[PDB]
Amino acid sequence: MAKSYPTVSAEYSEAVEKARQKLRALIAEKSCAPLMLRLAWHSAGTFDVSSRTGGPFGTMKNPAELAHGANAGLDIAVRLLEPIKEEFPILSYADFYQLAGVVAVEVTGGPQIPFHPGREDKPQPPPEGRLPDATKGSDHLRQVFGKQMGLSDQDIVALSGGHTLGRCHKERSGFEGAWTSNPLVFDNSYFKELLSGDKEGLLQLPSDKALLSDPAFRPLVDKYAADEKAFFEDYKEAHLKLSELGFADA
Ligand code: HEM
Ligand code: NA
Repeated sequence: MAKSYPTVSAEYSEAVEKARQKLRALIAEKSCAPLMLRLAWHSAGTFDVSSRTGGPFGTMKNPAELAHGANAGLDIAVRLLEPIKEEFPILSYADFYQLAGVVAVEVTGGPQIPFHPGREDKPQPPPEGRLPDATKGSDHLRQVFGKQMGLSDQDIVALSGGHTLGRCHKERSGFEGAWTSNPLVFDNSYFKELLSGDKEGLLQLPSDKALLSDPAFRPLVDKYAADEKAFFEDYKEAHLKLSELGFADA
């Protein structure tokens, strides 16, 4: 009961649904779901509960947030979606980019994540530097996901499984390569590749590897590697919370 969702007009709700359908077509047709998940996650993951700044409030449209080092390449995502956004002026960018993240998981075979409309577009981006550093470990993950975002250790491990989609690019993050052999399929392969150790053709970041040595994260890796259904359930709950940080709080 931690949420009290706002009431939106019937027209707002109709625009959400029509935009959802257009996003499902575009994201599938252009094979860009991993980029769109990263767009939604980088939009939301800047929330800091202590100041209630950041979070999924549309600020990735702002060129100054697009210029953050961690957001290299997301300008492509923003531009690819703008022709659809122009057809739905009633929608906030905040809702629109979180809807894109939800659709990205759906169209790649993942769980159906609930979506509640009504986020406001806020004028100021968060400061740069809130998002997790791929070179750091478990203490840093708990500081970012836990002390800033308010998310649980389970959420950290489940959300790291978003790396079942897509890849790193040398000109964006500077890392290069995919975590899985099927980077357009949302499944639990990420955790299986982590457990098997490194292999030719695939990438693991130090932040991925921190999940394996931590005594609280590791049992969750084990669980998700063995049980895709449990991974999908926990991923769904964690993505929902992430997509609503700072939004509709009771
Ligand atoms: C746990 C800490 C995390 C770190 C350190 C991290 C870091 C990174 C880095 C360095 C890249 C490469 C970007 C590029 O070069 O294009 C990346 C890509 C990606 N990240 Fe994360 N990430 C984390 C968590 C997450 C979460 C929570 C999600 C969503 C649930 C996510 C989804 C993705 C996806 C889908 C890609 C591929 C993007 C593409 O293929 O264009 N990651 N991440
Ligand atoms: Na995959």
